[PDB]
Amino acid sequence: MSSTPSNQNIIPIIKKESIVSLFEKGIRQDGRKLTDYRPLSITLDYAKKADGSALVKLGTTMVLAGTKLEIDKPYEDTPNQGNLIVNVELLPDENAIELARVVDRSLRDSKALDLTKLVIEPGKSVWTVWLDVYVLDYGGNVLDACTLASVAALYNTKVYKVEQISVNKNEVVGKLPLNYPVVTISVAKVDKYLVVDPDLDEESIMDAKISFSYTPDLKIVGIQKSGKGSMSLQDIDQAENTARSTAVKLLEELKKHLGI
Amino acid sequence: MSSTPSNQNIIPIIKKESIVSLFEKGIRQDGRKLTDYRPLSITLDYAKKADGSALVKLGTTMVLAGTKLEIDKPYEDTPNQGNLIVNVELLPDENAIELARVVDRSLRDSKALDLTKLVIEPGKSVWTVWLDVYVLDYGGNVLDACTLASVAALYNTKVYKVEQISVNKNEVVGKLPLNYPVVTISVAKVDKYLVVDPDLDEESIMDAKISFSYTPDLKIVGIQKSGKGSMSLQDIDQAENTARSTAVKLLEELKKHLGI
Amino acid sequence: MSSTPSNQNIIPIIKKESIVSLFEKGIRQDGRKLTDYRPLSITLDYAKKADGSALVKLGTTMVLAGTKLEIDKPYEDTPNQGNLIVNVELLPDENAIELARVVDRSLRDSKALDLTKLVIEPGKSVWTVWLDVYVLDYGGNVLDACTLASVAALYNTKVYKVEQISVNKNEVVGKLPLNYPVVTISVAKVDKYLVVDPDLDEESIMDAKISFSYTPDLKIVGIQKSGKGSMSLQDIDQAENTARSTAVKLLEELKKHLGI
Amino acid sequence: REMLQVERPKLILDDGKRTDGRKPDELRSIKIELGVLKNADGSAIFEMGNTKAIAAVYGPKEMHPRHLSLPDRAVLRVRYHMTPFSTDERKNPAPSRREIELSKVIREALESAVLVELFPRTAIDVFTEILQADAGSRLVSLMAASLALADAGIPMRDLIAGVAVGKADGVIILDLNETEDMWGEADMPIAMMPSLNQVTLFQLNGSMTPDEFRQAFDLAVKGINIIYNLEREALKSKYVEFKEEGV
Amino acid sequence: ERPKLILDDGKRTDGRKPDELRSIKIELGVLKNADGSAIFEMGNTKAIAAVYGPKEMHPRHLSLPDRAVLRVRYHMTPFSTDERKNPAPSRREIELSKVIREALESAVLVELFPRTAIDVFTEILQADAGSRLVSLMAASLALADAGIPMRDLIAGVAVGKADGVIILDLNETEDMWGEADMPIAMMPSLNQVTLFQLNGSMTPDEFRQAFDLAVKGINIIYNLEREALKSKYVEFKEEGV
Amino acid sequence: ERPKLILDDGKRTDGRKPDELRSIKIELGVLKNADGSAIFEMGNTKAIAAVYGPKEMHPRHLSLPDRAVLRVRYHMTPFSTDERKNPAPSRREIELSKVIREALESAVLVELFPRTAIDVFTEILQADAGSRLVSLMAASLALADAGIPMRDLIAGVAVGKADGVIILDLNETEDMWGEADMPIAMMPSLNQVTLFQLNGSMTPDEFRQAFDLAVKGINIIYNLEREALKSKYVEFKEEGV
Ligand SMILES: [Cl-]
Ligand SMILES: [Cl-]
Ligand SMILES: [Cl-]
Repeated sequence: MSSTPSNQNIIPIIKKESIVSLFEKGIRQDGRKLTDYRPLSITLDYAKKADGSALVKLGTTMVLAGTKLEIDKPYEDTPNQGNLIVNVELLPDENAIELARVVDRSLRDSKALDLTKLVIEPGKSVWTVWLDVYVLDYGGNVLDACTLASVAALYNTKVYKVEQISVNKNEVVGKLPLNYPVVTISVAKVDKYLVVDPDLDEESIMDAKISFSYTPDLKIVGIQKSGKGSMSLQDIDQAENTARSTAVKLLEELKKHLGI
Repeated sequence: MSSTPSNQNIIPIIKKESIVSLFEKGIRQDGRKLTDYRPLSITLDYAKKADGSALVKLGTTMVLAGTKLEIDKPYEDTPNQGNLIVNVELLPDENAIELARVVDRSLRDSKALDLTKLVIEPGKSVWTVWLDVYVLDYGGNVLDACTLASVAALYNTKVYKVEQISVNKNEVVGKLPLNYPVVTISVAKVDKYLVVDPDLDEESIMDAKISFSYTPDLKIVGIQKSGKGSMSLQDIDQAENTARSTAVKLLEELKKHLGI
Repeated sequence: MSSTPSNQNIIPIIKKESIVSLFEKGIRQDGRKLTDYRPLSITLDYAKKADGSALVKLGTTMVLAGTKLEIDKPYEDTPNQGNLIVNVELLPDENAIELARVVDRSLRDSKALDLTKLVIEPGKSVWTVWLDVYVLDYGGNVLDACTLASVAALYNTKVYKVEQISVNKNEVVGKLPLNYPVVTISVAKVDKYLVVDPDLDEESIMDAKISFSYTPDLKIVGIQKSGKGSMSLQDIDQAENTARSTAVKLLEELKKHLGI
Repeated sequence: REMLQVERPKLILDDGKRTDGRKPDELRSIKIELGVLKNADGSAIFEMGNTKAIAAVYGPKEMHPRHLSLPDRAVLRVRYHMTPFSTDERKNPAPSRREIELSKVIREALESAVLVELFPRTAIDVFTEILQADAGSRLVSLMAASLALADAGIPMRDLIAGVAVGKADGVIILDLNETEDMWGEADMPIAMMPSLNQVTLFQLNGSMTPDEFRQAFDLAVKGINIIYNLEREALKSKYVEFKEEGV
Repeated sequence: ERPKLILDDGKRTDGRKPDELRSIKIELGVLKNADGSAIFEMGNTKAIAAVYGPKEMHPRHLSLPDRAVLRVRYHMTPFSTDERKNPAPSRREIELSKVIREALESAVLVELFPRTAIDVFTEILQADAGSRLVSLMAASLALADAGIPMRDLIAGVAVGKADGVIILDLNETEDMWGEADMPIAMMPSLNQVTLFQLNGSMTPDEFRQAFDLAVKGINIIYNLEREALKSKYVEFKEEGV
Repeated sequence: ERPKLILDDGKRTDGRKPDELRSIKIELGVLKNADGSAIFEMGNTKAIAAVYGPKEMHPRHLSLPDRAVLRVRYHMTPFSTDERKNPAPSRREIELSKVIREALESAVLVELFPRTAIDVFTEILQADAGSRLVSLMAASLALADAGIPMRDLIAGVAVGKADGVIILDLNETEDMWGEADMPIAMMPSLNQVTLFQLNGSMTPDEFRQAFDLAVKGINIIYNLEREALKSKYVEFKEEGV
């Protein structure tokens, strides 16, 4: 059973109007434009005992993603594919499950990680990639941060030597079979305005948000609307235009952090 | 831990007396005699992707039962037997578990379904019959409706071709090894009266009810008392007389719906 | 998530002072010295269908421990060892888990039960010793009673004949490979006093308690502090002196019950 | 299939007698004691042959989360549970569907007896543990509970006494073995408030003719009445032993 | 191995054109003991929804002072698919429950009923893709059937991409083998999107085309919902948008 | 096949002397949306703790009339060890959560905040033994960072026995293969022991020796905690007690 969150921090009409008044002059509380992303930090290899990891700061939102690889027999249905298992934890569920699945879908459906290249022995043994994503600081737009952390952690992942049966964890053999990074861009509808990368206050006053996932060739690769409110046909049309032109900038920035 | 339900709808003394006053003239709210069943509908093959299914309307009580067959290795504890697994869901638990077990017991102990005839390859492979029973509308006397739905769904079940390892789901090979239908008849004690097939109001005012399960030869094949109250020796004696003579009518009616 | 128990039995300052006033004269409510254990009963073979069992009465604390032996494949890491699995239930969790693990640790780390002698066919089959400890009456100092019950139940355990694959449960072949008994002694800090084997009232007014586990040659083999309060360096120093000199008496008494 | 002989053991043997030597109309030995647990408001141990249960009552008390209480009545909370070492093969301590159903059935039996209206907004906790099982556990548990409630001084309509009656080799029998439970044609646990002739618990698994059902029912009553007198006696003296005998 | 999704005559595996809806069947007030109820069928996808109307909420701390709390369950019966589903809720069922709840929250005038809960129970009786939308619509109509005030009804379709071809209202076959699946639900009179998801892959152009197609589909469904509201029962044979 | 724990020059597997602490790193106020936070590192064991300050408690019957309720979570991230930990809480995590909670309850002046809860969330980011203590200290400091009044800060080390040799602040290697592991935590200014556990095996004499060593270790850590309180960031290279 899913139910309207009773803990939800109701934000007075007076404060919403302040924010909306700024939007009307094309500016936000923290000074950025309506289409601007917050400052982005990525620290790779943050969790030393992870196979690959990334600590992402997007504004005040902090996410730590880490990978862990294991050898498993493949699923009966898919004898020639490895596995990706995404898990999200909110520390400060349901929203956690949604986040996990949305991230998973955009990694899987985009073919960013090629699962068919995770086979060791077809039908006998394949790699399972455990991706665990920990939201440490909730500063708004957790999803985009999760995607950034996830992608970064995957790129940071070391693959080890296979003794044939056994994993030799002090001989690094290679990297994950990654085709390209992927970004998720969230656009929030607040009043009659569209805003990129909504912060905490912005998320609390928004009608709804919509998240678009892009590969570098700017193909759409996942969409998820979110929030208790609705959004018009034109809103969504504009939102993706805005999202896509933002995607280019964010991909560049992501690549810089990853060493391309 | 099992505890007195805090949600139950307490029914004012004044309303109970109305009903009891009617009982004293040998009639009920909806006009039926103390020994009458409510109108019965059965729609077979209601759930198309079930192997067999039945939608039962008993008064305002609605139950949808559906079967699903799978090939399993037989259980270590039960080496040369197919399996029956009964599951009940109340949608509008504990009562769900009781219902499942009571229905299961009456199907299993009566040998209505012959599990020994569900063997494909002895010790290697047998049929598991998943019976899932969904109470969609709670209008009183859910148990009797569940038994009717269950029996009907089982009779409606198509068995498929076995490729030897694989099930070929577009070649119907036969039916379930069913010996006979079974019926459960519930008799409620209200005040000093015994009433067959209690409706919603009746169940809320009753001291207790007792359910008798019969095979067509009128052998008793399960009994379950139910409710917060007690019932006298003579009450139970009379209840089964009443139940059994009702069973004959209900069996005839069930068979008509099933095409015998 | 672990949280401060909201159900606690608060105990009025006025009652605490009574008890403390007695401590100051070196006596307790029930008349024993600060270093005295309560009266101890042990009834062996109490649970007839257990492989071995013990009913321990320590004051008003009652614990029933029972063992059950099974043949399992060993875990790959330890192909030359059997298993011990300890479980505790409080009937009148978290405290249950702590108790289990503390008991387990003191049986395991002391090598009181030699797991390497529980092997039947190396790599293929070993004994699993299921130890199930039921606290039936909560009268304070449950841990010490659990250790007593556990050790007693283990010593009471009958090992059966192995047909080679099958256990023959009416030919008793021997006993568990036990090196020695073990005792746990709990010392409670109340006000400025140290008290051995705290009863119910004493546990409710104590700052904290500390439990020391000893083998017969008086080696320390487990320590666990417990409670919302703290305890000084000197407190702990004294506590173990007291604990250890108590351990000698308790071991003697335990052995008498066990027939050494 | 001339040499082939049915696996099932005979349940009625030389003379009218059963696998444990009892006649069809004989109860197993009974042992009852009360007030056995210090830190509980009421307690009892009940033994029927080798079936042994302990019950503890934690007396009428304000209920933790108030929305779960009732304004007119006490809420009974009942646990029927089998210890892992109560049977020959170890039971998983996690509650089974069987334990869930029997908890409900036992709770309802107690609700017809306990004067819950006396204690609004309170809970009465009844914890039951089967220490050894040899059939009839649900009834031994129920009786242990009834007596623990009496031991706590909680007002009731009457005590509850019960036996499983059944059918062995076409023969109707009183108070079943595990062997009889396992291989018999029918098993019918019945529990009453005997002074009132009120049935508290009534179940049948297996198969019986209406005539057989009526015979078995009569036999159960006779058994119940003997158990009841022992319960009464256990109430006064706190400890009661009864060697096997004919109804 | 993988089926041809568009046949040489330009038609789909079930014989539909890219712009054709499956058949629709809707009925209301089908459950006696509920405050509102509807059965919705799109082709072979069938859902029942029950509403248990605005009512005081069990544990008060979980209620809201200004609004009703919606409690929504999206669930698939074990016998709704060819292989038996475990009745225990899946991560998919957990996500979809949330997504559906949020869709309803944008429509239902919850402010009218402070300190209450509105329970919406949804059951998929047969699944042939688009279940989440059929469930959502059944819910929308059950709420209407209960007389609970809303901004508008909700109508939805999944639009998608099959063999490079943009198609309306997907099969299970098309869901399972197509390049994209994009469920969209609206309050059509308001042009407000209530649920919007895409899995798979599309160019922005394709996304815009598919979106336009979904609207046309949605508008046809919406007229049927309106009629179902008056007559309580509506059947509609397959046809072109 | 055991590793030698004291090599024949009297030094441990990581090169430390028996009386040497691992390196320490502490920083405070690292989380924006929490009331107090700290990261604590001992060698390779690293924990983050967050405090969500005194606040009214959700369901009132679970609160206390005279005290705050502490709610504490000790948790290890799946990627904190060489082999992936299941994120589901283990019996170990359940016990340690209780043990840590109790340690904090002896320190935090809960009486000051009736009817409130103080939530302390702890995550092990890397484990190399002593996690329970690192977690406890991170918690203690996060509470200080939140400005929640306490009797004193909490400092702790695991002391133990390696090859008959009593050693300070154990490796994972030492934890695994040693004879004894004895985590000890205090409010050092008060000489009050907050947490005290021993697994393994020791003579009373060894127990007393190890205890003395732990105190010396604890006092060094404590001075660093004090410093971290002022400057918000502290680094300390390995050295002799
Ligand atoms: Cl039983
Ligand atoms: Cl769907
Ligand atoms: Cl640790």
